[PDB]
Amino acid sequence: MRECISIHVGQAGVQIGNACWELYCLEHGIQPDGQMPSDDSFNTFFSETGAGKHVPRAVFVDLEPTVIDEVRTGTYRQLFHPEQLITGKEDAANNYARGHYTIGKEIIDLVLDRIRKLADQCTGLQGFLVFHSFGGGTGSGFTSLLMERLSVDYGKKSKLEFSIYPAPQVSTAVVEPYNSILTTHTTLEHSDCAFMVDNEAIYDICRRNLDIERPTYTNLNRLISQIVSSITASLRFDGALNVDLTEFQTNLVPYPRIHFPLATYAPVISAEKAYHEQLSVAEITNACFEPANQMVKCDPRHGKYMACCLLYRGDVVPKDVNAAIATIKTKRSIQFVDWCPTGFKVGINYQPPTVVPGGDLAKVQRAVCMLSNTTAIAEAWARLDHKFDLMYAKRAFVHWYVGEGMEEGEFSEAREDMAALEKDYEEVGV
Amino acid sequence: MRECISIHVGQAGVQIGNACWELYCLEHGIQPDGQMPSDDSFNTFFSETGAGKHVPRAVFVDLEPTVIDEVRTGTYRQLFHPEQLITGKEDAANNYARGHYTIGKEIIDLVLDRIRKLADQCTGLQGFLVFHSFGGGTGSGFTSLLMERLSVDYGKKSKLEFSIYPAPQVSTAVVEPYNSILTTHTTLEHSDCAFMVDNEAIYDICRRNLDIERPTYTNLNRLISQIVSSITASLRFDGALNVDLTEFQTNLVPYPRIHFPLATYAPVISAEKAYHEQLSVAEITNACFEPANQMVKCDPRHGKYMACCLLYRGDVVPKDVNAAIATIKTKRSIQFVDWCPTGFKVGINYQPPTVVPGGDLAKVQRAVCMLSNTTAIAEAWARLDHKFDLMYAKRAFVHWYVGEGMEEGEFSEAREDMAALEKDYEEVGV
Amino acid sequence: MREIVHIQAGQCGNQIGAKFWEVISDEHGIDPTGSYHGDSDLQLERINVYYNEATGNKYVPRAILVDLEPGTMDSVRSGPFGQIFRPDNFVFGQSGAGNNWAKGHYTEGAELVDSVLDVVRKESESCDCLQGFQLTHSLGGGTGSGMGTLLISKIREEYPDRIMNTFSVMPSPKVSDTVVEPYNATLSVHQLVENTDETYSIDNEALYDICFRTLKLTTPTYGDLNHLVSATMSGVTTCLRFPGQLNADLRKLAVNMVPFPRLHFFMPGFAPLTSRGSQQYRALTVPELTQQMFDSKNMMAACDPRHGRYLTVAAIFRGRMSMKEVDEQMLNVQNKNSSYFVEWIPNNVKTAVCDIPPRGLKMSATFIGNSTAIQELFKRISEQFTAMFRRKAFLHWYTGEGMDEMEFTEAESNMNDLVSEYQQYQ
Amino acid sequence: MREIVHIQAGQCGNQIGAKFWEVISDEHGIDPTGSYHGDSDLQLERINVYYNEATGNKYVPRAILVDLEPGTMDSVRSGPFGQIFRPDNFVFGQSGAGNNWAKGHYTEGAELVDSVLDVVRKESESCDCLQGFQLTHSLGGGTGSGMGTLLISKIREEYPDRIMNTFSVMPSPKVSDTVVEPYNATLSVHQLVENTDETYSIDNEALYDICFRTLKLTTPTYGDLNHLVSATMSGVTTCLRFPGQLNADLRKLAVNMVPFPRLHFFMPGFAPLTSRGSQQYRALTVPELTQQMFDSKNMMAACDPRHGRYLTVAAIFRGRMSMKEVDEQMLNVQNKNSSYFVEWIPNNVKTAVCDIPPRGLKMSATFIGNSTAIQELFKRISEQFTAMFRRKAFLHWYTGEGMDEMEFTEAESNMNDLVSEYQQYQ
Ligand SMILES: CC(=O)O[C@H]1C(=O)[C@@]2(C)[C@H]([C@H](OC(=O)c3ccccc3)[C@]3(O)C[C@H](OC(=O)[C@H](O)[C@@H](NC(=O)c4ccccc4)c4ccccc4)C(C)=C1C3(C)C)[C@]1(OC(C)=O)CO[C@@H]1C[C@@H]2O
Ligand SMILES: CC(=O)O[C@H]1C(=O)[C@@]2(C)[C@H]([C@H](OC(=O)c3ccccc3)[C@]3(O)C[C@H](OC(=O)[C@H](O)[C@@H](NC(=O)c4ccccc4)c4ccccc4)C(C)=C1C3(C)C)[C@]1(OC(C)=O)CO[C@@H]1C[C@@H]2O
Ligand SMILES: Nc1nc2c(ncn2[C@@H]2O[C@H](COP(=O)(O)OP(=O)(O)OP(=O)(O)O)[C@@H](O)[C@H]2O)c(=O)[nH]1
Ligand SMILES: Nc1nc2c(ncn2[C@@H]2O[C@H](COP(=O)(O)OP(=O)(O)OP(=O)(O)O)[C@@H](O)[C@H]2O)c(=O)[nH]1
Ligand SMILES: Nc1nc2c(ncn2[C@@H]2O[C@H](COP(=O)(O)OP(=O)(O)O)[C@@H](O)[C@H]2O)c(=O)[nH]1
Ligand SMILES: Nc1nc2c(ncn2[C@@H]2O[C@H](COP(=O)(O)OP(=O)(O)O)[C@@H](O)[C@H]2O)c(=O)[nH]1
Ligand SMILES: [Mg+2]
Ligand SMILES: [Mg+2]
Repeated sequence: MRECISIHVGQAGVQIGNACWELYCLEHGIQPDGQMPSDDSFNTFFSETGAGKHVPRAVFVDLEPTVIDEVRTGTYRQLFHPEQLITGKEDAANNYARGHYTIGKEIIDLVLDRIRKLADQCTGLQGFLVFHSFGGGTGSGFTSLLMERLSVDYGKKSKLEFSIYPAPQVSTAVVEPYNSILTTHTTLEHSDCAFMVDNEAIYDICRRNLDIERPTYTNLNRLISQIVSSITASLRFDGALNVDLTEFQTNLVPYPRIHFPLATYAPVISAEKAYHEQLSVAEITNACFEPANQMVKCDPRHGKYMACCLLYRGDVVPKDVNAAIATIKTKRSIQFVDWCPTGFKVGINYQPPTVVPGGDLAKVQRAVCMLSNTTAIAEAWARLDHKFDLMYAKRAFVHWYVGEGMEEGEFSEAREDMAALEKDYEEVGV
Repeated sequence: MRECISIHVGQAGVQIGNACWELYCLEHGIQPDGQMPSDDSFNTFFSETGAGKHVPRAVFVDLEPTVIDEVRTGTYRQLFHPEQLITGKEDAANNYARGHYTIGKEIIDLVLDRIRKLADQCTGLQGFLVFHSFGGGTGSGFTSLLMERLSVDYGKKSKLEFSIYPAPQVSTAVVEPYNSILTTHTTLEHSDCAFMVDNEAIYDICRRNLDIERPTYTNLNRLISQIVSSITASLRFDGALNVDLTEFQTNLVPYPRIHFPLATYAPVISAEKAYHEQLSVAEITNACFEPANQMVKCDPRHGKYMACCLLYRGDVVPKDVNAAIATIKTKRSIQFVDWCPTGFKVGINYQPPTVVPGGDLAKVQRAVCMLSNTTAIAEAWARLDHKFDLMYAKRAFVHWYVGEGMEEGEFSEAREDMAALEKDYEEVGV
Repeated sequence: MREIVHIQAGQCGNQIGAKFWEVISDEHGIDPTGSYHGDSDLQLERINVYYNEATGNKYVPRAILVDLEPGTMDSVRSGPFGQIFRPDNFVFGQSGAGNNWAKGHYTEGAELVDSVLDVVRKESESCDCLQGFQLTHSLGGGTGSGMGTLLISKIREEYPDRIMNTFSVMPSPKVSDTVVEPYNATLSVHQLVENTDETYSIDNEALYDICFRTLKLTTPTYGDLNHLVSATMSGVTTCLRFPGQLNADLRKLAVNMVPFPRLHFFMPGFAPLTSRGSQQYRALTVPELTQQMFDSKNMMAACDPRHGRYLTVAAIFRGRMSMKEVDEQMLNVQNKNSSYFVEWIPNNVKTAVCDIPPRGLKMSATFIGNSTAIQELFKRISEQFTAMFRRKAFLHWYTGEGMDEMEFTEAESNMNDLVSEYQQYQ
Repeated sequence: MREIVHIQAGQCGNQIGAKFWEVISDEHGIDPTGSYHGDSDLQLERINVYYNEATGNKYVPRAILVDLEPGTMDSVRSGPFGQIFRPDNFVFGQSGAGNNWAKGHYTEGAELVDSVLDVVRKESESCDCLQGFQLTHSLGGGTGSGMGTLLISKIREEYPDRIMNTFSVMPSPKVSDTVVEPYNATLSVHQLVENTDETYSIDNEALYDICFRTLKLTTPTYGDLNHLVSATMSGVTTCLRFPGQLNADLRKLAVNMVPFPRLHFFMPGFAPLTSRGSQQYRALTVPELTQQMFDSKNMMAACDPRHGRYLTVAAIFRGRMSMKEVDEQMLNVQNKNSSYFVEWIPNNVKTAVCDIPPRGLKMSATFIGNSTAIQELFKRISEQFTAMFRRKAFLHWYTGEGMDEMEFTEAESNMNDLVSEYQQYQ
């Protein structure tokens, strides 16, 4: 019942998985060895065997072994099914071309084989939670190949998309927009609701809120895990208003192509800071709409809200939710599209947030998960399109994509598709 | 009651016997000396004397002594009746010719003499379990001479055939197809149900499932022994649905000449792997039809199933068998011939599988023996016929067969017979 | 003897119906295990109205629990009185409706309607003389509004003559918790008007207004709103479970309360209502009950009656009281406030009195009203529908279920027709 | 006095008959060693019906255990009540039938029919007044279907006037465990229709459906299906072993239950049936027994009666009850469901009531039905036969036993003839 198969592609995907399962084993009380010391709250994410062992339903796919066989050496080496974590021989070279045609071709058939052997025990499979990065070669090419076959083998099943998106300023590779643009066909055609992750915005989040001067990506991971667990909170624990994963995405999506909502989490706050605040429902409600708390470097005040979903968890009373949202609709600075004078979807869960012992996040009795679609997010693509022009105008690095079996015009279809998406997110704002 | 005389011909036959009896003495609890420390469960395979000694009803026949007098030196030197294990003076030279006319002629009369002195104590003799290899000189020629006389002296008794069949790529001798083709008359005319064994497919099995990089043939043997014991499981132990050896072969055989079923065993799994799986009846049922688990390098998905026999053993409930076979008939990828919409024969036994202490196989509470006839297995002969042409087109090595008393045209009758068999297994698939 | 068969739809419906079961089990003195523990025999004669007699003198309520998710069934069975219910009436699917009316009415609930019908039919044949079906559900979301209307239509089809009364909690603008409520409400009232003989409209906002501005609760939870609903739930059927001087069962109300067949969405209310620290000071006399009863603050919907005219009002009083003051208040209310009651129909009040008051109460009053002002919620639902209808949002999640545009158009047209009839007589 | 001689054929037959022997030994209060241990004398007067009086006041059942393998004999003799049986009636071969009907009917069972006949004849001459033979066997495989029909034909030949009732577990498509069942079923029913006065059709799938969807057993084993069979096994012969107000022995059923001589394959059922945690809540009154009894879920074959018309139904009730409600339910069932019963024959029910209920039960009801819907299993068996008949598989294992093609053709023709007669009156 209510099972979800999590897919982890690329270095970013596999390591964000390492952090997510680190959070899940703690919140559901499983040791790193898979045992339960002493409700079926784990059936959503973990499978059970006769010996009392919790086996996650997850696949780690990387075209290179270093990160995954590092996982084979870490504390979670025995938690995972060893041959459901698949390693390739040749890295993706930050190239969508080989990852989509050349190197992922020989390995994808085993990946779908393991997906099938994960699906056949799920009696109530709810959806898919695939993790990757746009800029990475694996997270672009292999995901592009994989959602294609998943959409024809599991067409009815929902496919939530949690992807890591490049920053306006911070970047790790010059070819990142090339990988990002050929991913856009996958999210538009073979995804049901995509969640985009910006590293620089959350860098600002941890700089300002967590007061930590020197966090790593592991600190980024130990909050992406919270956002995904909060999205999955209603499926695993009891709540006064439990939101089904299908109910969720029906509430987000106004049109089949408009399914790209922003995400924010509250309260992101350090342990030294949690003490001096009462941390009411109202202020965590007010903090979410603050542009200084957005996960993507775009100003919501530059845009218009279409769908709003209040995913509260912990000791939160729905009356306080109504009182907060009355204030939210009271201010004019937050102007919603003329589509939704009802505005808000409310979801409340009884489980307080679970704290990572090595994390930088404080223990708070209340936590809220904010997921909202808005027209302001097109700016996060409005710099990437001008960016892609700035390389494609000479055919900057295409000889590699051409040399690995990509048609030259696939870039033309790519920027045509992103232009279509950018237009689609502008007409709905009128 | 329910006795079976096991025949072991050639090096492969005698050594697979050494492994089988190694398994049988452990599962029935007999020491290598033949004694019982402390039900008539052993009467199917072992004879009893007054002093409390278990004497196997088996013959080791090899035209050369090295392997058998090695058995005379091993831990089982005292288990066997010394002059029921027969040794020749001249090896078979991988040649069917001498083994069928020249060197086996002087020794076969003693072999049938010992077979008679093994038959005369069997009050309820059920059938024969003869082991050999197609490619070997002894396993071809001497078996060809022996089934001929057994079919006229024990015509009513069933003769199960467990033979080791060459691989599409892996081979140990150049003359192997020559020996294999002159064996085909024996299986068609003087055998009731033949079980073919491919070394390369099971090499892949032990490479993928057992995780062992460096097994020997002894690892091959310590699973052929399991397959034969599982086939004989119902005759020796109690079960809710015990399948008689005649009942078995009546369920396999649609026509007198179509009696060549494939075999697979589940769960083939290493000790480190047995822990993390619950290992339900369904998954061992699903694993058997997977082409990556077939004992012969042929794709069942390339062919059509005629008869299906579910030989479960251990802690298996028949309801779970019905639930599994409902799923099996649910998928379309497994298409059975229009002969058998009933599809499946079910056999359940209460004895869990017995583990070899030095083996590479894990201890599992449940085990299933899969035996099925299909039209896809003709491909395993569809490369051997083109193979035999590739030698016979010059008369490649016939001067030896001619020089040892074989008619030149016996090759012509041989490939005519294999062509007849190949046709026979194609018309039934319509 | 006038058996009444209860059906729960949606999480809202089954939890408020479960708390209603708790309340009337206390009124009838029924142990949580189902055994009888009441004090007087008066709790015992009309047990057959709500409960089935079984072995061991234990009593099982005649309730059918319907949902599309097992989680709500898990909560209700693990609730205070989960064990008293029938294991067979827990009829439920696995995949939820996702607040989709089309899912519940065509795909998700259509497969379970067969499994609910075979239970409701056996419950009805278990009855000696069936009177009707009291169904609890929510107009919000796609479970209660979706499958509830379908099975209501089915039971109306096969039971054409029995009383059909439904208590419906319905969406609201300021305390809306789901985006897609107006679609659900418009597609639900379409069937509610055509099939139901009786519908009680309940709005959450006025329940909140009651619990703050009258009950003075600092933290009234959702169960307190369930309690406010269950008070009138028990009140409306008091007369056919207990003796009283003026007996008025459901059809007694019906013949007096709905002038034209389609004007059957009504206004519930209950008295007395006090805070914890103010009940000590209040004089609970019947005239004061009346002055509290027709207050716009005592009602359970945002539709203020001063914006319309009452067609018919039902005041089912309860307790050991005489009745001349009952008549004098029921005439004074409609005389001094004759501008709020249709003068063209003179005596707008139906009076019923019961002899046994609620446990812990010396007296009680239950309010049922037909006001033309109830169109406030209907026209507002239609306006919000238009704000999400006129140019096509969210329709792919309905049309993907086989739903079609023209049926949405007819549903909106029927909302407009209803608000037209209710403004006609104002 | 109306002695009844039991014969077991096949492993299915002898194990279910052994568990039947266990059940009715508990009902008659017989110790596992064979001594009497019952409480009332009512268990004692009709001991002669099933058991033989012997020295020491111990009682040996009149059962003949027939098989072609010694393993089943070994299991039954080592079973809970193995010691009570006659060592002489363990008549058995050594080589099994291999699920071959021809083997059992021509070669393997023909040599043992002489050794079974000399035992059944001595058992019959040991009787004071023989009434019939109750034979348990399986239509699946070649032992129960194979030799069972042969010896049934022999006993019918030499006992032409005695009642012949057989309880036959018969093959099914989805819970089939053997490939060659349809041949066996077609070659068995050929003799069953011509010789047997009575045949009870039992299908394993509906036994599974009972144990999951009514009994709520998570792991109901094969012995639980044996128990479900043995319940009706004991019920059908209750009237001639115990007093009751309406006595109806086997021939009482026969004269009422089979309108034309060949329409004698019937529908067994038993009530009450509850899960462990639901018997505590159920009211075991006779009307509820009836509403459970004609349910399509209570039956023991996949043939849904709503796909046909009942010719005759037998309801042998048991326990200290009056009977006006018995008549009223037996008329209400055939009146409100008159579309499911042949209107052309008005009173389709035979009513029998016994005074002593089963041990631990205050009352019980046993269902026997003649529905035209029972052709569902017959035509499906014929269709599966055709899928393995029309172009020659598996026939070498029959024709090697002296079996011939034209007899298979006549067997299929007779299945078609039967399904024709049972569709004729639908
Ligand atoms: C000490 C004392 O006098 O306190 C009273 C009481 O009269 C007050 C405080 C009660 C009290 O009710 C509440 O506090 C309340 C809270 C949320 C929502 C609704 C009620 C009381 O709990 C409620 C309870 O009422 C009943 O028992 C009725 O029979 C009622 N049943 C229940 O309320 C009930 C409670 C728990 C479990 C099951 C039933 C009822 C009303 C209509 C129809 C059928 C039954 C009574 C007399 C009291 C307390 C205990 C404080 C009130 O309740 C009712 C329904 O009469 C709230 O306003 C009224 C009147 C009073 O102020
Ligand atoms: C405590 C209590 O009330 O439990 C009862 C009981 O009534 C229940 C649980 C019993 C119980 O039966 C089962 O659990 C069962 C399991 C698999 C297959 C069949 C039955 C009971 O075992 C069965 C047993 O019934 C009898 O003893 C009858 O005489 C029956 N004989 C046997 O079942 C039997 C059991 C063991 C050994 C020998 C006989 C019988 C029925 C028809 C004709 C002749 C005899 C009774 C009353 C009970 C228990 C003990 C729980 C039920 O059994 C019968 C046959 O009435 C199952 O549904 C019915 C009714 C009830 O739910
Ligand atoms: N937020 C966040 N982003 C990450 C993390 N790890 C990698 N990324 C993103 O991944 C992008 C580059 O992709 P890669 O590092 O090459 O990883 P990959 O997806 O496996 O791609 P390949 O190495 O080519 O196979 C960077 O721009 C980062 O934004 C992480 O831990 N947190
Ligand atoms: N699977 C398996 N095959 C074996 C084994 N031993 C021998 N064979 C097969 O035997 C074939 C060759 O036959 P030989 O090794 O010559 O044995 P032989 O049957 O005694 O023949 P001769 O030596 O000529 O008398 C090889 O191709 C192998 O496939 C074994 O232990 N396991
Ligand atoms: N008065 C009241 N309202 C509730 C309660 N629980 C939920 N609600 C509201 O009523 C609406 C009904 O929608 P819902 O029942 O969830 O839709 P469904 O799941 O399709 O049946 C929701 O939007 C809630 O905000 C309750 O206990 N009492
Ligand atoms: N209801 C029921 N069915 C059984 C039982 N045991 C076996 N069966 C099924 O009934 C069929 C009867 O065939 P079988 O008796 O084995 O053939 P036989 O050996 O020739 O008598 C088998 O295919 C089994 O699947 C049992 O205890 N109860
Ligand atoms: Mg990488
Ligand atoms: Mg050799």
